[PDB]
Amino acid sequence: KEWLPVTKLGRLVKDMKIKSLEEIYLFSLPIKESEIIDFFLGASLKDEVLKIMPVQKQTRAGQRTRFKAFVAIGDYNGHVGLGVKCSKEVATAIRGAIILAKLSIVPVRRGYWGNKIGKPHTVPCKVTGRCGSVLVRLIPAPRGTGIVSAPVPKKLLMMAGIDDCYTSARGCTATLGNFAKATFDAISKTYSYLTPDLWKETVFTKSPYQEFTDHLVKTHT
Amino acid sequence: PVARSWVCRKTYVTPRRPFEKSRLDQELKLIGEYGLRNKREVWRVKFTLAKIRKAARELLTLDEKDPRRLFEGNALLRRLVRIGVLDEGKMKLDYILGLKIEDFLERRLQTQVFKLGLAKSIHHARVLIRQRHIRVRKQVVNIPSFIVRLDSQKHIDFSLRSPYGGGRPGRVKRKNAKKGQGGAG
Amino acid sequence: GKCRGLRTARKLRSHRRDQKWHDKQYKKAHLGTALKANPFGGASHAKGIVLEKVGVEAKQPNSAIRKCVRVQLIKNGKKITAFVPNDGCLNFIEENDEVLVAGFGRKGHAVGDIPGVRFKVVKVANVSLLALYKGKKERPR
Amino acid sequence: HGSLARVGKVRGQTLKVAKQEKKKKRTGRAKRRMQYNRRFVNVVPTFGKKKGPNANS
RNA sequence: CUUUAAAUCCUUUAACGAGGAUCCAUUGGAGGGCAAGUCUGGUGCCAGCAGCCGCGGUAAUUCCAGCUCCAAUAGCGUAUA
Repeated sequence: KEWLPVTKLGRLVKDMKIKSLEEIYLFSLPIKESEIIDFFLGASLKDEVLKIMPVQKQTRAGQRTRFKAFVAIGDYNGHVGLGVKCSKEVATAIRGAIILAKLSIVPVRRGYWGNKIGKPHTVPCKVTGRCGSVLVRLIPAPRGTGIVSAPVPKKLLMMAGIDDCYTSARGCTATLGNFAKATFDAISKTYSYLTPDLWKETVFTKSPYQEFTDHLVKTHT
Repeated sequence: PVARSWVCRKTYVTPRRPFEKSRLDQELKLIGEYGLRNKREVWRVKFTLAKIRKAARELLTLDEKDPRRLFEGNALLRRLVRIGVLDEGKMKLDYILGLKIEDFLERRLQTQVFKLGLAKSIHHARVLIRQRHIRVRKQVVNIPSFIVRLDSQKHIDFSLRSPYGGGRPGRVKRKNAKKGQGGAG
Repeated sequence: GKCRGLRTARKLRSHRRDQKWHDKQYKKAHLGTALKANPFGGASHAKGIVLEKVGVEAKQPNSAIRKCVRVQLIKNGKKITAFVPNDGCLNFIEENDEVLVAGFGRKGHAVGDIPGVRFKVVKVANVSLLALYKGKKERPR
Repeated sequence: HGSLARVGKVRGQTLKVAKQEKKKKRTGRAKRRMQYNRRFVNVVPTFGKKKGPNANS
């Protein structure tokens, strides 16, 4: 129940010297503890189980089955996530999928459509994703038109925060796991696209490792 | 060869998805907190909002400093000003896309009479409009789907022959009085 | 496509016409042979008369002898088998009755566990089977 | 039994029960509102195992 | 009273005109898509349901009947291009 940090990231964030996970995303640090995100984010984080998939092995003495789960994670303002788990017990698969969804968390930088006023509500460009036969495409949309898609992109994007997006799919979209991973890859490639506002030469701030190595070397070896 | 019209158009559209809990619960909340009768009214308001949004998209996809774009631009802007949805702060072309179902469902006569405090309940307001009591500009309206404009908002009052705001009493009071006078003697 | 130019229209027109003609549903829906083989001839309903009542057996997985009516048409005289919709309505139909025969839902194809028969009966003796099943009217003899 | 080609057996032998009384509805105005407040306001479906409004447990 | 070649249709004003407002609101479904009971009785691969998968072999969440539920609601269901 009680958190005991074992990695350096958890010890530094429980040492109260890291403000947000934004600089973690600048330095692209791997996340290995799920409760660090619990330390950052408040009560705006909920879970939503997608579909329990009954896959099975087969042995000499009959066939043996185990349950494969999915879950969607991500607050309304900012980051998203996804987790896949498969185990014997459905409840342990649910908790494992929740933990793995807390591990893999990426943000999306929303853009505008044409004129710019207020806050961003749509994707900045036309981005695609594919991890199989699925060729899913994101299209920028005007303000307030609502997302239209298959309704599992609808629940994923309402978990995301992008309320205005057109979609286009191609292939065998009956398989939920491949299609969900493909739209996850499409929504995760938002930061991996060069933009005209970002051509200013980046500054290199001092790393938290570079300042707190002397603190961590006396904290935990 | 007859002097006929033959001009008919649809007003409500059916969604492609037959059954889904989200939009059904949303329109159910709209009917429950607005006192509509069926899905036809909310579908009609959604269709009018879709037509306005399509016209706005057709205006924004044109180029700036075009006379037609400016023409239906300030035409549509002044019409939404005259209905009483927008205000005097935001009269720009980029504020028309942020309108919701609430913005057009607020201007219904039933909701306006319920918010005016001249009735008790939302269904009571709907039937009180339906029972031919409340007039606008010395003209009675029995239809609850009356879009109230912004200028004609202080002209809502009971009619001259409405018994609730002065006039001849209806059937029930005179029948009760006649029955009491008959039973007294 | 493959050919891309300015003055490239005839070859692509011929390719579109040939590859549309090689479709199966388009060939079924745009040749007079399928319309000639259709007993209805594009008609939604077609009345007929009853000459016998023979019930056809079921298919391989399930076993239930479902009863059927053979109806001779009036516009063509072809002997086509119909199928009673509800349960116990074979007493409502007799020999040489005024029946109305329509399709079943698969665009003129065999449906379900009944082999060969593709049609059904919606009205017998100028009244529907629904009114006789719910007991709303009475069949006049 | 005996004669296999006999139709209407399940309705030929059955039990016949007459109808009952009937209340007043709201013609769908507050009927679906009662649906809302007896389906989602009072009880909620459990996350993992659903609970319908007609689930007579 | 008005409209109308004269009527009828609408509106207006008289007199009547509802307490279970009997002055009674119908159509297909309730295993999945597809919203909605492992409710209660009946025959138990027979009779049937089902556009697809299938459901029926002596406790059927699908068949036949009563209550409850679910969708549009003066509208709803089926076939054909």
